Amino acid sequence: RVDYSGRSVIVVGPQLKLHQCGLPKRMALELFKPFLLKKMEEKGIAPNVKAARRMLERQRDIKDEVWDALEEVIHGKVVLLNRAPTLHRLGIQAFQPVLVEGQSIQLHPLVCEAFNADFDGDQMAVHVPLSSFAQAEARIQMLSAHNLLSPASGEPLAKPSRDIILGLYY
Amino acid sequence: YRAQGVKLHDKHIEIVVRQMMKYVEVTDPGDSRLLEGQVLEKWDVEALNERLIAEGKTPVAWKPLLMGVTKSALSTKSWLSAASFQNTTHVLTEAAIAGKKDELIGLKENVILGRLIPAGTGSDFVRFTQVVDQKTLKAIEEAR
Amino acid sequence: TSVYIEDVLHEFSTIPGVKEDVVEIILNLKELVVRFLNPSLQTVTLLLKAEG
Amino acid sequence: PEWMILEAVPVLPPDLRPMVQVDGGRFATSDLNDLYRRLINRNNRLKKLLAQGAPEI
Amino acid sequence: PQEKNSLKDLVYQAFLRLGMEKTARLLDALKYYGFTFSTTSGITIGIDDAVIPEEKKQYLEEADRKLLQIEQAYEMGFLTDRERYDQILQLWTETTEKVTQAVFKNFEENYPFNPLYVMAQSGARGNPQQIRQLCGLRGLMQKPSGETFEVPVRSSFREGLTVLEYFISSHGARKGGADTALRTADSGYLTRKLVDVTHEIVVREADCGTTNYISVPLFQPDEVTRSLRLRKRADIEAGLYGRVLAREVEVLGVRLEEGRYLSMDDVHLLIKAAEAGEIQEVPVRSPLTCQTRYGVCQKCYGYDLSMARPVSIGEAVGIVAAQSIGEPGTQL
Amino acid sequence: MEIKRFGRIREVIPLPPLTEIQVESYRRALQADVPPEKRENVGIQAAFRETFPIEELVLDFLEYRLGEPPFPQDECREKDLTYQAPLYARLQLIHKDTGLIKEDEVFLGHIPLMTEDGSFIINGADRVIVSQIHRSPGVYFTPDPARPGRYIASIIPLPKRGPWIDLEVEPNGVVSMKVNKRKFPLVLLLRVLGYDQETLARELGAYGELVQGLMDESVFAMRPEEALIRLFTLLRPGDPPKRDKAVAYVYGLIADPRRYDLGEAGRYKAEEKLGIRLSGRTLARFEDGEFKDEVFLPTLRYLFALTAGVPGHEVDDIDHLGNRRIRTVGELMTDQFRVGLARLARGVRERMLMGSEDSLTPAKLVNSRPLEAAIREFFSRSQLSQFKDETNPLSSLRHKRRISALGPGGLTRERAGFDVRDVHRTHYGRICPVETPEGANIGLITSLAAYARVDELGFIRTPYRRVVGGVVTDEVVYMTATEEDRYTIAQANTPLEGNRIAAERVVARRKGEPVIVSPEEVEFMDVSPKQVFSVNTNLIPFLEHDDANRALMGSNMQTQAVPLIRAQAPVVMTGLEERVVRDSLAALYAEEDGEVAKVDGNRIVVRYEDGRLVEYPLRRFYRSNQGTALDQRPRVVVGQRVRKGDLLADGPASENGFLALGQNVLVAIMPFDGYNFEDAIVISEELLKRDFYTSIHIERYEIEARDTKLGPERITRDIPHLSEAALRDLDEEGVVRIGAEVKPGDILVGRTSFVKDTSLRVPPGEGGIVVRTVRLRRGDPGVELKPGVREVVRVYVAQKRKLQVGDKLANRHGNKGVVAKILPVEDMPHLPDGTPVDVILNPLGVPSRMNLGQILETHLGLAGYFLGQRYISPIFDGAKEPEIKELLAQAFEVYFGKRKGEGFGVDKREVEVLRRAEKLGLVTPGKTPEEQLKELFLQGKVVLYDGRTGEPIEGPIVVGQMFIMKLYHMVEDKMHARSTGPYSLITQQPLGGKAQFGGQRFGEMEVWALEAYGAAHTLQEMLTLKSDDIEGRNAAYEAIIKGEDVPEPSVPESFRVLVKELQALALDVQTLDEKDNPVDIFEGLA
Amino acid sequence: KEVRKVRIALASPEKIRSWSYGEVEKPETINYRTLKPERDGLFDERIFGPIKDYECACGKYKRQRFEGKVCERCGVEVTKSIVRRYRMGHIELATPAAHIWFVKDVPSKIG
Amino acid sequence: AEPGIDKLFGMVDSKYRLTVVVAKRAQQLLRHGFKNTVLEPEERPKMQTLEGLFDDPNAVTWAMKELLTGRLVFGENLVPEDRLQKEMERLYP
Ligand SMILES: [Mg+2]
Ligand SMILES: [Zn+2]
Ligand SMILES: [Zn+2]
Repeated sequence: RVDYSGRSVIVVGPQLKLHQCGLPKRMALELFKPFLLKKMEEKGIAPNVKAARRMLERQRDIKDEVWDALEEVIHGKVVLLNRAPTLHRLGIQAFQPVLVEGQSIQLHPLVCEAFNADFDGDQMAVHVPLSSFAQAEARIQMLSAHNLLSPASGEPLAKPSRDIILGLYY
Repeated sequence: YRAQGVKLHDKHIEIVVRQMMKYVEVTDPGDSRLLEGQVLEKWDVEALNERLIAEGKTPVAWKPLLMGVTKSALSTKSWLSAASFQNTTHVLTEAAIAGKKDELIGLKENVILGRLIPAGTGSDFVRFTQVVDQKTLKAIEEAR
Repeated sequence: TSVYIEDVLHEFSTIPGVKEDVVEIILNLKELVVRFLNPSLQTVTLLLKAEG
Repeated sequence: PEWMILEAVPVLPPDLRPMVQVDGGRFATSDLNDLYRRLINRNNRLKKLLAQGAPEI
Repeated sequence: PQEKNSLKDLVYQAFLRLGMEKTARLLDALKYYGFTFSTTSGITIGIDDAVIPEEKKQYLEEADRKLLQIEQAYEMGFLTDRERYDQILQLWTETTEKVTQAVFKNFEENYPFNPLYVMAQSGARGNPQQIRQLCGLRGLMQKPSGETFEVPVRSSFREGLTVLEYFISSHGARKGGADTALRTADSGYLTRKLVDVTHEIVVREADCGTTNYISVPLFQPDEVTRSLRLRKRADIEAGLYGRVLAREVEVLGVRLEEGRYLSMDDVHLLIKAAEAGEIQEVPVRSPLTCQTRYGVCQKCYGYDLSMARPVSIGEAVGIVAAQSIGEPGTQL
Repeated sequence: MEIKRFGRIREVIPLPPLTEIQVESYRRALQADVPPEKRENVGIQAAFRETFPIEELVLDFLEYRLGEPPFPQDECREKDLTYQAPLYARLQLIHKDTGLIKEDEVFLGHIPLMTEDGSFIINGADRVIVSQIHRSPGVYFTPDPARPGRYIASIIPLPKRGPWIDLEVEPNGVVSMKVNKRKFPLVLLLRVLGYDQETLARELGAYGELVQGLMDESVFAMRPEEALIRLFTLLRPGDPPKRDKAVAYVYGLIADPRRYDLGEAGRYKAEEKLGIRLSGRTLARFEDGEFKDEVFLPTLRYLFALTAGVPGHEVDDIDHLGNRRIRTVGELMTDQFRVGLARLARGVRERMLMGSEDSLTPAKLVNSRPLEAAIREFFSRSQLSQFKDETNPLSSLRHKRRISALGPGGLTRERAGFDVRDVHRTHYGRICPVETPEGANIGLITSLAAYARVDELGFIRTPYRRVVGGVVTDEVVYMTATEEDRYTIAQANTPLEGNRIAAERVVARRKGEPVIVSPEEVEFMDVSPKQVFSVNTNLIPFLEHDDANRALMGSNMQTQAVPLIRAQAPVVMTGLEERVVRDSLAALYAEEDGEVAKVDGNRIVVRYEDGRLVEYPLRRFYRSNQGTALDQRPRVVVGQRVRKGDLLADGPASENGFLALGQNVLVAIMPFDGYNFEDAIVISEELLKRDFYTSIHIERYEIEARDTKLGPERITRDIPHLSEAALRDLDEEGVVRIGAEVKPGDILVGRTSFVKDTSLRVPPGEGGIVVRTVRLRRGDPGVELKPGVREVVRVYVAQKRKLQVGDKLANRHGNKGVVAKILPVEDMPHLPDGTPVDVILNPLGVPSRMNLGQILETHLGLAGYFLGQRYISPIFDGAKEPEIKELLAQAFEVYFGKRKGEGFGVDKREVEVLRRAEKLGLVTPGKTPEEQLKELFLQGKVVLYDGRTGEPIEGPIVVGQMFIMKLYHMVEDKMHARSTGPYSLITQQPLGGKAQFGGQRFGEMEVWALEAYGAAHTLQEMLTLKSDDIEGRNAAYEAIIKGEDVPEPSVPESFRVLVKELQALALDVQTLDEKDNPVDIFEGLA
Repeated sequence: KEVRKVRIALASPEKIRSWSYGEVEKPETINYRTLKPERDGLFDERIFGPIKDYECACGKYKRQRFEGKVCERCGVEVTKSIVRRYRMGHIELATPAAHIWFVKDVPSKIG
Repeated sequence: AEPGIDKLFGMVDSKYRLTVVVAKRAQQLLRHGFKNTVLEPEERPKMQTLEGLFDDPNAVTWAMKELLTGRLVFGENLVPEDRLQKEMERLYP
């Protein structure tokens, strides 16, 4: 079981691009908590690490500056979203975190077929590649938009799914 | 797979069936370390043969052997992979009675470890690369 | 926006001699339409004492 | 082949056998601690029996 | 119009021509616009939207009279018991097919933008069978054993099923549920063993320099045909797409270099060359023919399908394989 | 709020007490109220009668009594107690030599009583024992899979109450008998039973040449004694064939009722099938020193009959519900009780040998703990006894009717293929063919059908109406499956004038297969189309328009349907909803006609015609086993008239005495910007405004203290290193003050040991409002703690979780949905009158699943929205399309009538939608916009305007109230994110935390995923730095904190550790390079 | 630096004692009054290494200024505490005992 | 997707070589604090804050754009690791 991770009920996020996905502010916070402490060290929010975690200690401790720092650190970073059970290589895919209201993972509608994920109560684990090496290969070969074709068949596993085909066909 | 509408590339299946067609039995031990009935990989018996036949020794009459996926995965040189399946006592035992040069050549072989798996990044061909700029390479060129 | 009932510690409590629980009471209170005559006024605390 | 019989039994590191205090002072030790414990309980009782020179049986 | 297949090959050809990033932005554009137009479209399922063809009624007349005559053929006894039940099965299979065909025909003829029809036709959601069960008569349902019930659920989902019809429905329904849920735990049953045998195979060499190649036959002698027939369209692709040639291949007056990675276009012109009969087999590098002790060279494997370029040397092709083969195990 | 009744078919009898399958059964087992003189030989009494008298000193049985429960159900749930009754038994002991008679009543511990609602309370946990499916006792013949033309006999007793005896006929023709995996000529055992060759040859001789195959001259040359000896040699080789011990083996194997107990129902099966009778529940008996058979001869007789093909004989379907018993709660209870009593008998056998032979009483002998331990084991740690689905009253109601194939004395998971899982033809009216739990373990947990009930025999019986000629009769015969296959039973769908059938042709069901018959050919009739399914499935409207799979999921989701603060009874229901609440005993009713003197939220006191004053304490927000709050809200005004069997106060998930698992909301079925994608559900913030879908959930937290030598633990407010502001919501006792609002991190209960703090704070996942706290100190009045526990303090923290983004919504028709984006009232599709849609549903979720029940329910939700009336649409016996269109016509006239009355013409946007629809061909072309909208509304569709665009949604969409309900699978319980997490002590992987969460299982499949990706750095980091590794995780946290993007795992911790582990077993595991240079992987240090 | 292969093989008593850094001559472990290890126990720092990073038992040397140094007072090397997951011990046997694997694993290697 | 990921995959013989190059370059960029960048001031990846535009904190993006410029040279055994590190650290603290 992994440390730097998360999970929640998944929700379709139409607004977010393929290289990104919607993370709950709670989830986005806890996932990148140390990252948040670092960027808050960079900005004028918290003195040091201890005071930074103490600034993230309770629920009302949250503030505009803090969420802004989060938005700053997840900018250019990605999270490895994964659906249960993992059946193939695209069973996990990287997405640039995008803060979203609520407490549920906002997943891209396209990768659903690739995740074999349906929004009927499905829960997806999420992870963060801490190392810039790990972070790199995440947003290079594990990025959803970088694995458009299925490694199994060569067929696009990121093709327009149900609702999209409906609209376009209409 | 076609029957169920599933179309996956023949490549992958070729990979697995290759990994099943890798071991061969021995008809005649010859001048080798092997003996009649011993199970080892095709490439290794070919290397052993080409080493013995270029030495002046009688090669191994290898009999092509096909074993199942789990039977191929059970009789592997990777005694880590094998001692991660069942009766690891036996695997480690039979592998320790003979000083076994277990190359870290497998992903399962190396996950137990923790090192960069010989895959993608962790591949030796790719892992060992360097990045530089002209402002650095000029200074490099100066002292060298 | 707020409700305090005497001898009621939380929303999920229920008041003796009262049919509706504090939950349903608050539910009914959400339907309360309060007109502020004065635009500058932004808060009013209405009281209510009833028995029998 | 003589190496199969070991006249010296290696002991695994302490941390890999964490005799540690869990909830409510409950020391939840690994089974290996008690295993080596019994092994010495027989070993020293064998060396001391060699010193004593206890009867064969 | 744009359906699942058209958009599929669209994203694919965009991916191999325009590139990854432009294809991703393409994907999000198709998403945003397709969505805004999905809510603009006002596609909606109504009971009246689930249009029942008059052809269904007609077909029930025809199926009934024919099955009655069949029972007369059982009274005469030219058939056996199994062949009576098979004249029932044969009847209801083609009955369900004719009813379905009637459903979609009646749709595209009278209701082209019918929600059910546009969903099924686009490949958005549904398939011929499900729309058939919805609109036309529900297909024949199975007995507890292997046999199928003589009486099908002829009542549509729009009219409503009879109680007993719902029971005999629940038979095959619970069977299907028992089949789809049994593989949930076995989802990694294959993939495990496969990994156990394919964990040690990756792309180590850019080219093992093996002269050896496999020759995938573009022609398979289909058992039912007993002739050198051109094999299935998808089979050639899955057996040739993204693959290096050990021998140069000259087809359609076009040169495929010795050591060239084949594309889907290349495979397509190879198939067109096969229809004209230019080559029966293709001399192509394969993992089977690689000399690497624990792995496959870049040439022997071929294209990396995930990014539609030559396989990145070092790729866990073996685990990619184990997962590619183990993933659809649930669907099997 | 008025109700419109649909369906012409009348339920000739009301549903049975839906809990009686458990209630009547367990009461049949107990017979507490029944005096010892009139207690039937069933259940507890049956076990006493089977076990006693112990024939060594003769310990006999006189009677037994069941005392009143030490505590009420409330206090039992309150203090981790079993709602049990003190079991007593008056026994008499008679010295066979002296003739003296001693008698005494022995306290045999306690026996878990069953509540009025059919459930139990074991260790304070509401637990229901699901009835078990198993191959009924008796005799069953089944075709030999290896030998076609022959049949295998099989005598099967009660589970664990004897071996399976199989009478198999070989190609030679000799009769064989298989017991304990041993085969031997039955001839022998027959001779053992004092049978002449003559008796066999005369009893069987008319059946064929096989009887000659029975004949064995060596067996018949020796008297029954020697044949018995020979048999004992055959079954126990090596064991000396001494006469008495051999007789003891045969007797114990067959003639002894204590060792071999064939079921009473199995006795009825043997009796009815073979056409004979049993003196007792034994295959044979021991009389006057010789064996006398009871079962073998008739079984072999029917066997040779079936082999020869004698008419009146049939082969047995082992999955026939007339051949497959339902071990109900009472039977299972008294079976583990029977085993317990057997161990009492053996224990006594060990007692009578020790001490004074003369000085003995029915006390000194009795050892009650094998019994108590048996019962307690069966109620606590059995698979048939599970946590009561208290999510909603219906969930419990079905968990009671839930029937499992698993459990002790039944089937395993591998002993059950499709053969057992597949619905048999006899489940009709007896078992819901739809209520099987989805996913794994499917087909095994078939729930009981609605009108179905279990007899004394354990066979499911369904009610039918015997008919006379063409005329049907009000007479209701309850039939087992075995009887049903002998008659013709017409459907309830057929048109009936009063009684009499008026149909020339009638759809009927005969012995499983559907046949069209004449009225005179009709014999019986389905009581109602509701009898076929469980209660859950029966609550689903328009089920005949729903797919069996999706209605399986709907019926199953009914179990996890969550009660809400404004839980509204469905706009479209089946009429079974009204029965549910009173049968679930969720809502309290009136016991007599009278006036309600006192009306209160806590209690409702009523004055009856008797003049008696009856107080009803309302269960207010009691924490369910599944989390949802069980509350009871009054519905009768203060001082008003009430009749007998009338509602006094609503139950959980109930409105006006109906079942309200959720709230019907104005649903518009359309895609919305992809927000409703793949079953996702868009929702108006208007629903959150009026607090629709607001689930009250109570989580149970607890702290238990133990005593250590450095210092024990105590529940106190005095908690070290913590501010008073942090203890703001804690009272003096350390308990969180009732009414406080706690958050993740806040303290609930104090506890200190060695002084450092080890108190449990509010878990990171759940937090909210406290409604009730329970303080259980050591040795409190009627409180039982675990050994070593100094005190148990249990806080019940509630909260009203609204419908946030992600929560699992679903209708009754299997539309599992997830809250997409709670769009405000503005940017949501809305009616031309201005009415904003409550819920946007993805239409895609309808075709593939083939469940039009949601569509129809929407179409009626419309009419019910504009006519202000809810509808009762019985399953199958529900309103078809035409009546719905008529309803939609009247409701249309209400809808457009206001606009027409005010002086409003048709909207240009409306006419535009009518243009797009005329192009679509939904509405008729050429007619006036009012008539166009008329026909359009008939289609259950309305002109809807996109609130964000304003432009009318081209192509009209279906709208209408749908009884969507919130499910137990809500988000806040599932959300689970974490930077780091306190690592387990047994393994340095992260598991849980006081302020943080618990680690995320990175399964081997995900490992393969990262492998395939070639993300070796990500994988290395994942398994080591992000988990198993400590020395690298410190570097991870520290470097990421300092902003260093390169956490360094130069050497794998798992590898060096592995190397050392391998070395520990004296196996050298040297690491070498290509040069074979020993590369120190420990980087020195070794 | 690049571990290309890993060789498993049988270990002679010499190699067995090679990785060992002290003979566990006591069945003793952590007591209640003191959380420190007992005399030459399974957790003794004189055999397996220091509980704390770069700090001996008694506490004469407490920093990285000393590394590889063995304290003359308690007999503990001043290295990283993490070595207590690595450093090995040994148990000298009066009578040499056969490894139960090679004995009971089928087929019996010794046999 | 990532900007110029196509050209990036084209520059390398292996997508994973792109991975290691971008990664190691990002490690250099963070160890040196972006002062060793080959990106011109105008080519610096920007980010929108409540204050205004700031430099992109993520080193991976920086490395990928730097690689898109082609001003970076990648290959096996370009320079001994010790001398490389010491030179890059000599130019930048
Ligand atoms: Mg799902
Ligand atoms: Zn190759
Ligand atoms: Zn010291």
